[PDB]
Amino acid sequence: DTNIVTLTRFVMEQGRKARGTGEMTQLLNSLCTAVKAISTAVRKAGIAKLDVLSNDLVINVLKSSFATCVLVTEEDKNAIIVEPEKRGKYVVCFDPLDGSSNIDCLVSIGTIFGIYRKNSTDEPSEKDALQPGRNLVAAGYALYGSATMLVLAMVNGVNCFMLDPAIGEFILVDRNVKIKKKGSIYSINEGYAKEFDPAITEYIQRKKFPPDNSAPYGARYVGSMVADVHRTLVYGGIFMYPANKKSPKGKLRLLYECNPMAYVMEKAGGLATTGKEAVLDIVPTDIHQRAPIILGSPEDVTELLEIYQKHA
Amino acid sequence: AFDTNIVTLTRFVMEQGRKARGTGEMTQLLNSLCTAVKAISTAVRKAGIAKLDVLSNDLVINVLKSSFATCVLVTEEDKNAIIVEPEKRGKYVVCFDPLDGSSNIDCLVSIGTIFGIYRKNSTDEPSEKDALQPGRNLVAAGYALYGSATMLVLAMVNGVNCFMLDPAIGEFILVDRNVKIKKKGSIYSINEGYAKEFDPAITEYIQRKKFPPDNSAPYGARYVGSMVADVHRTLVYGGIFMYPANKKSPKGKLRLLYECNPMAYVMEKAGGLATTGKEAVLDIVPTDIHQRAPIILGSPEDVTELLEIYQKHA
Amino acid sequence: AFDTNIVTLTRFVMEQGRKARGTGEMTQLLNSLCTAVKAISTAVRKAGIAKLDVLSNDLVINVLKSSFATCVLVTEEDKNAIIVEPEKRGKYVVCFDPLDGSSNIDCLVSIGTIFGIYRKNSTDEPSEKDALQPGRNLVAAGYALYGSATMLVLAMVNGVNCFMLDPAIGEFILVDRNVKIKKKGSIYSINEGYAKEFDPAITEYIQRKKFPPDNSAPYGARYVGSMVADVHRTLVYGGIFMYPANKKSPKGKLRLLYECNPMAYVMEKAGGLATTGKEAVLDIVPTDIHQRAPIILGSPEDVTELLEIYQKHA
Amino acid sequence: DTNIVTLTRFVMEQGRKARGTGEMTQLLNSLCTAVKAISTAVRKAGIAKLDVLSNDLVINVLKSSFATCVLVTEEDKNAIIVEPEKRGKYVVCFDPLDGSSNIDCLVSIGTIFGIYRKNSTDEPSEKDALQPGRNLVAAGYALYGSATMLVLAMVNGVNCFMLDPAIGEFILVDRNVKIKKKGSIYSINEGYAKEFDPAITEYIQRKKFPPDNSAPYGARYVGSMVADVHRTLVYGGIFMYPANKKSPKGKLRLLYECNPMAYVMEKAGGLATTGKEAVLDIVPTDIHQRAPIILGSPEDVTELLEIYQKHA
Ligand SMILES: O=P(O)(O)OC[C@@H]1O[C@H](COP(=O)(O)O)[C@@H](O)[C@@H]1O
Ligand SMILES: O=P(O)(O)OC[C@@H]1O[C@H](COP(=O)(O)O)[C@@H](O)[C@@H]1O
Ligand SMILES: O=P(O)(O)OC[C@@H]1O[C@H](COP(=O)(O)O)[C@@H](O)[C@@H]1O
Ligand SMILES: O=P(O)(O)OC[C@@H]1O[C@H](COP(=O)(O)O)[C@@H](O)[C@@H]1O
Ligand SMILES: [Zn+2]
Ligand SMILES: [Zn+2]
Ligand SMILES: [Zn+2]
Ligand SMILES: [Zn+2]
Ligand SMILES: [Zn+2]
Ligand SMILES: [Zn+2]
Ligand SMILES: [Zn+2]
Ligand SMILES: [Zn+2]
Repeated sequence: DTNIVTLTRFVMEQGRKARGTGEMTQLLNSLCTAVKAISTAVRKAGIAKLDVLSNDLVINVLKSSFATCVLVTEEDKNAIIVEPEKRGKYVVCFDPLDGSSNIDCLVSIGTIFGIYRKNSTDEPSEKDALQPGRNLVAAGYALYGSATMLVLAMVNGVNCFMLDPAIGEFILVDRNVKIKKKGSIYSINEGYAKEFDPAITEYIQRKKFPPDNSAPYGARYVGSMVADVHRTLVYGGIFMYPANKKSPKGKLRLLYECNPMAYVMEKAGGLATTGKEAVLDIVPTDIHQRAPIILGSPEDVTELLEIYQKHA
Repeated sequence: AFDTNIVTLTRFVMEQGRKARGTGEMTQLLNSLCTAVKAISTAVRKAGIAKLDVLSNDLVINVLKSSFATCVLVTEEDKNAIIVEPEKRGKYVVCFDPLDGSSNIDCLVSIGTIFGIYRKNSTDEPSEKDALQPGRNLVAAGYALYGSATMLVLAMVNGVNCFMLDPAIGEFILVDRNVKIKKKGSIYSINEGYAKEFDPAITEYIQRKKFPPDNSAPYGARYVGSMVADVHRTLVYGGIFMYPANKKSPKGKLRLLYECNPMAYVMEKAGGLATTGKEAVLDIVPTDIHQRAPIILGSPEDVTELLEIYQKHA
Repeated sequence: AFDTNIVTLTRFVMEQGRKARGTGEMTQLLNSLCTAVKAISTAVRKAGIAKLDVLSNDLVINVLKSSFATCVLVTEEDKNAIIVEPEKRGKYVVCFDPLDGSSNIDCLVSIGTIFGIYRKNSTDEPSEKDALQPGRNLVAAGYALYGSATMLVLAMVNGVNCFMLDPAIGEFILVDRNVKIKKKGSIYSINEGYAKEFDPAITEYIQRKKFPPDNSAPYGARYVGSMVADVHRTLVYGGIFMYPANKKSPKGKLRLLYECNPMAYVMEKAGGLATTGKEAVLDIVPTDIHQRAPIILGSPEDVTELLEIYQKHA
Repeated sequence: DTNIVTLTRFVMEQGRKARGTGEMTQLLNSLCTAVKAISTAVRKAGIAKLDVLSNDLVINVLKSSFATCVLVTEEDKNAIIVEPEKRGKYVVCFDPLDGSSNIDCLVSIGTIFGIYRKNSTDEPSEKDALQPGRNLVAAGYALYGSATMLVLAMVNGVNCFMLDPAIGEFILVDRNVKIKKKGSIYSINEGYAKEFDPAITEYIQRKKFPPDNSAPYGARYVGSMVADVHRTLVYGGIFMYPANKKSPKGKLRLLYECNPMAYVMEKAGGLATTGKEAVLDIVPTDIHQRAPIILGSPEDVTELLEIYQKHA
């Protein structure tokens, strides 16, 4: 196509508008070089581990960006402070590879990240990451499945880019995504049904055998956060992964799994709560703390929310 | 990278066609299915920067024919079996759904091409009828998976072998020889949306996995909602994937012929007796080319634990 | 994009192996050469972000063998012809240089795999000797070109067909059927660095192209310096490509057997009598598996204009 | 490789050093999106024209760069003035596809370009392009052959990048290229031998039968500027395309064929002249004017230069 709208052309132009520096574009642009290289590596996984390559690659591409200064990773005890020569204004929390275990089974998997603006004057620190999900600038995810695709969420909107493998570029394909209001799918790992605190099980039964003599919802759980959420985004529905007994505080870590998806959901018009408060409104204390999460088409989450405040 | 000695499926299955003198008719056929399988996957990867199931079907028909190894073909998305227009004939019946879950692409869920292949027992004319051999007289079955990778798993009589498309050269090279599914698992796989309609044998089965009666580990659940997704996970890692029957689809949704069946041969040939509930899926003399028939498959002990309940409530 | 009906060389040549009952042994063989040809090209494209000729040879040997269509193989970069280690036997002699101009990569010039294939006239044992059939008893010859595209041109007995690697699916699909070279051209192609050593027949030939005696157009010159470059340009557009003999290489540089020869069959089968100067290159009973023999090829009239001078200075 | 040095990472960092804007990086980066897309299109040319796609694509990618303001093309009568909303400080003269005719024959072909800095205060104009080749900021070429490869020439050096097709990124492979001093190859279209003005023919014979009882040079002419020059660069040698009688002013247009290669040659330590003056020192009057050119390993060009001033 002689006028393809890459991610870079899309980013740079909204950047043109904030009358800023060009760092987000450097950051995003470098980030996508990690994504292509990981997409490529997941598509030949096992022609002869991974998540450590995956982590190295994204830390390196982000350091060279000349735009970060604290990078928080799934795979690292402590957060990373970018040499002064390479610092810039962003904090990126990311899980490089989420659900790495799944590659054997051939499950769709992904990278997830969120970018905070360091607003403070002192030395880069763990504290610059301990900012509420509400404050995020940009957040999104990279998905590796039949097609590699990037949903990027910024203050103006949610957009899906798709990697064209011929030209190694991400092309803008669906614009200004908004979710279906109520939907027909519930997603939860039902093997913990003996654990689902009584709000959930209610809604589970209430949807399977709908006592309103309605069509039951279908259920789906691919078991890789990213495919479950992407699906919830496009076809509408609800995904849930709440505080159960193996996992009393949810499983999904906050700064890099729960707050990006959340941010993406609300920008798209979905909601995402814990059933006790908003995922994005939490004030993190630990960079690696976890969350119960429930996100998806607003009425369904509103439905499960009635039940949470109709059971205490 | 840059390897001098790689077992490409053509080279692989050919080391099978000649040592056992089984003409390598298998080859030509398969080779062509590899060109279709690949071409479809390219398209699915650029999917939304460019139906499909239709064009996918037409391309599989069309390439198959020219492999000179067919006489009968059966699709999901087709009428009476196609009898090969006649010059390009040979001995096989390929029955297949080229794009399983053809909706699911747009939600970026993984989808596949299945195939069942038979050899012609009739020395009469190709008639749609010939398609209708039952399971256990199948020469080769497998699938292709358009996922994070394009994996074709082939199950012939000696065993199931998984394969993977190396995009850099366009070959399905080999990564798992004589695949054997595990003996017992931790996954039950079923669409529990339909929990009203579920026959009390499966409801017991679910209740024993979820809540184990003997106080142990709950079986974790997992249902992608693509038939080819759920079998592969269930194959390589091991589980009970169950699309039984229920009022909403009273004799299953899965068109036995090229779905429950091709899968099942891949299942049993690695340790997985795929049942209906009453009869095993391969012994069911095929009544119609799109005749449907319910299916619970997977690794041996999980099947069994349900068949006991099946045997105790009828 | 997304085409339901594409003539992949396997499908193509197979529509040739069965209508003429010529066992499709041709196929298996070729198909395997396609997997080598491709794999090498991937590597050349990432060349300098990763010898080669060696590994290229080993991979071509190794894939060939498993096509079950060989008994004798001859390389540039090899000793006595390899006799196939014996289980994988069949009827053909493939003689080939896998990486022609193997230096030229680093200057990013285009390079290729040639091949000559024969069928075994001996009902005795595979002996290196069997390799040694002359040109005119060749069953199929062609080359592959690692250029801006990977183009394999195949010349069998019915004609030359050019092919092109669609990287998106890994097939050499077809773009030029029954290729015929032009009758006369505007290109003379020779390494005039060596203008000292040039035998007075070629020096006349050059002087008639450069300066046309009859006051007309100077023949434009073009010499890539890769044998596979110079033939393709000379084939599709038409010219006289001449690596004659001279003191520095007294009976040519091009190892007749798998170079001047495989090219020449592709030449004559599209209108191009490739000569030595004295005998035509296909009639020369092959004295040794790397026996060299000079070559002037191309379209008919240009060859002729030189053979007259060849016929008038001896 | 978990720390690949892309072109962007290389550019951006030398840009870090001029304490500038980031526009060259935008320009180069956008330019490479044209190159990938053209490489891809040349590699499937004829599975069923081109240079018009090729031109459109590069003009569009350059307009969106937010860094040009005059773009001069092989395929356009008049130069192009970039809408004010999208102007920035660079002038890029480019031939998008050089030797397009050749694709049938399967010849290695390429894009060529040169980037001037508009120094003046008034409205962008044709005159901002009429600047001596000596003034160029950056220049280089993209080559499409067995591998697609970008040689980029900037004030600090000549570097070869190579496109990795897996990840769609250009990787820095040979650094700070310098040519061999004298070399063994002469390149000229000898079919014009009845036209070669007496300096050339001398040197032609002087090299073929070397009267110094020396080894003759080999000759090569692929007939696509770009493959000939790339080869001259790496293996050393000389390429020549002088004023002949069909073409009394050379054939190769100045601003986009002769001055980029020239610039690349000298930065690499080669020379390039007309045999009457330096190619880069010419003051163009026409944006589309042509040149006799002779460039390559210094001694060889010095050799042919003796002869030019030993024959008048
Ligand atoms: O390493 P990750 O990113 O946490 O990957 C596994 C994750 O953990 C979840 C699994 O949770 P359950 O098995 O408890 O449902 C998946 O959905 C997520 O991808
Ligand atoms: O619609 P197709 O192409 O036949 O494939 C979809 C299949 O049909 C099933 C849908 O059934 P539920 O969503 O009711 O479980 C999926 O599980 C299978 O993949
Ligand atoms: O060295 P190889 O691999 O045999 O291939 C190079 C060939 O050898 C010739 C070299 O001869 P000159 O450079 O002397 O013309 C080339 O024209 C041919 O491609
Ligand atoms: O359209 P372009 O860029 O000018 O392409 C043809 C060019 O013109 C030259 C041909 O000149 P001669 O045929 O006169 O040698 C080639 O080397 C160049 O690529
Ligand atoms: Zn993870
Ligand atoms: Zn995670
Ligand atoms: Zn289907
Ligand atoms: Zn189906
Ligand atoms: Zn060689
Ligand atoms: Zn050779
Ligand atoms: Zn041009
Ligand atoms: Zn030009």
